[PDB]
Amino acid sequence: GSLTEDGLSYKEKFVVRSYEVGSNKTATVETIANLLQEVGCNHAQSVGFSTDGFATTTTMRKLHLIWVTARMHIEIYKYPAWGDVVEIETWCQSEGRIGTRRDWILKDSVTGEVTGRATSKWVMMNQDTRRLQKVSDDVRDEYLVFCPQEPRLAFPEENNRSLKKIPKLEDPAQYSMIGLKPRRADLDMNQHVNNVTYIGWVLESIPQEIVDTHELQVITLDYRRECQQDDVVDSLTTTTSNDSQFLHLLRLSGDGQEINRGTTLWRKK
Amino acid sequence: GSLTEDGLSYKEKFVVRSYEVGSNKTATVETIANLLQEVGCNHAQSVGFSTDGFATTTTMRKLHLIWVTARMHIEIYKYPAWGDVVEIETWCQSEGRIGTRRDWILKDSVTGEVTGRATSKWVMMNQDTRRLQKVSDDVRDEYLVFCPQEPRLAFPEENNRSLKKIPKLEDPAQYSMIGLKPRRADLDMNQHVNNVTYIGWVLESIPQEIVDTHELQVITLDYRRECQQDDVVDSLTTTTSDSQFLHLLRLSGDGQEINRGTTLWRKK
Ligand SMILES: NNC(=O)c1ccc(O)cc1
Ligand SMILES: NNC(=O)c1ccc(O)cc1
Repeated sequence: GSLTEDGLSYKEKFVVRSYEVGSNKTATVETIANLLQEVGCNHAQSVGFSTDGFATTTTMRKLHLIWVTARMHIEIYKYPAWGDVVEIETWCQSEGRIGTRRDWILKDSVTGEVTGRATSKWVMMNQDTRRLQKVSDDVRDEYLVFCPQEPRLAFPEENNRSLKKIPKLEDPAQYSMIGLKPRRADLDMNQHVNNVTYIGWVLESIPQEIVDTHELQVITLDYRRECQQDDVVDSLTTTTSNDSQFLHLLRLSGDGQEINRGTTLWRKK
Repeated sequence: GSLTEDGLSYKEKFVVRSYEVGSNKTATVETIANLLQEVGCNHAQSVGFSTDGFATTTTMRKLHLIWVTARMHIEIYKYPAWGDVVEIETWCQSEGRIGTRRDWILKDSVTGEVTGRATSKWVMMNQDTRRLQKVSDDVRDEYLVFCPQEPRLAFPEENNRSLKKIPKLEDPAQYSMIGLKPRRADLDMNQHVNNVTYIGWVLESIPQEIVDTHELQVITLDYRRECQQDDVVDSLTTTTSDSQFLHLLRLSGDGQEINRGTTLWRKK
């Protein structure tokens, strides 16, 4: 992997592995989401960030502040086949005092064709109290030197699906998968549930018949609260619609506290 | 990745990823087991095998015969850190009419030092009936051309750990993790539970205090029956001692055994 010529974006190639693919011998959306996370990490390391925290500046480490994902939005036109090389380009942008955005473009390394794109919204939070906060001028100044100054968006369109508000699924859900719990492989290097695990859990309540006859085109996921290593989750799904659309909700099995909400768009194969 | 000069083994380098590491920022044993599986696949592809079955020769495809893992044995001296390059060499050997063996050697690409080793036993099974009855004659001649003729073993020592019989854990277990179920990410390209998932499930019943203060050195796992996509598994563990443990995975309902194993851990 490497920073581009101007040092404002980062590119990395990956060979799709045998265990990374589903029934059609192409990479799963969870494999894609792990690769986006990996290229994000390699970009932060290349521009000087420490191994103590992801994209945490010197002032953030001094204040015990971290970046946390608020939303992930991925659109795939073609999933790379087993053995294929996919090239991913990533970059960051400041969004005033709201937080930061990380965008990605996925390409077929042989044809140069764009096969997918993704965007994510990150908010600042105190690591100890879990209280969200706006980005201070000192922090904004320390990371602006690594971001393009003019806007560069993966999703430019005037009213695009990446910024649409997601409603809360009402009981009863059409489909559900109950009692989902993380194992040690679902945790990251800090013993927190990996953000990609939540995508897998959302998709668990999609019926097998949709999975077998449709291709997942778009997934938008809002992150509200964390699943702890000892928590149990229920995944709920209701059809909202050639194309199939679904509304999703992940909540704690006991009290029913929301942890995530999302939408998926699928097209017939 | 590439076949070596003689074409009797295969080597491949991997850069350890951020999501592949645990709390000490080194690769998990499940990441290692996935890499062993990946280098095994790339080796089979490089010597001419097709994409519809792992190491299935022409006669095997005609008879609906597949290779299935009977046992996996892994020993790690040092887990590679996040960002490090690990080089893995793999090769296969025929074991008469019993089945086949696949061995691996893991090395630090910078120092050339051996950091781990693994060995696995594979048996033939009819894919439709699930009957183990495995033969040799035509099949053994079709794959012998890709194996070293003289024995080459990752675990040479006579009466070593990789070939030791594992007893069945007796109730009550000291520790347990109940109601484990696979999700779609646990399945392979054929909608079967990935062999590495079983390693994760075995390790789930090891207490967090052992995981936090010890390093996993050795794991030996016997595969007896598969967990289906709609099955539920209970993971049981009892200390038999360095710390040593005896393991059992069984279906949550009837208690049918799916796996048995042992782990050896050293204090950090
Ligand atoms: N592209 N589809 C996928 O990767 C997918 C992943 C997990 C599911 O439970 C369903 C679908
Ligand atoms: N080296 N340790 C490991 O990779 C490990 C993996 C999963 C566990 O539940 C416990 C330990």
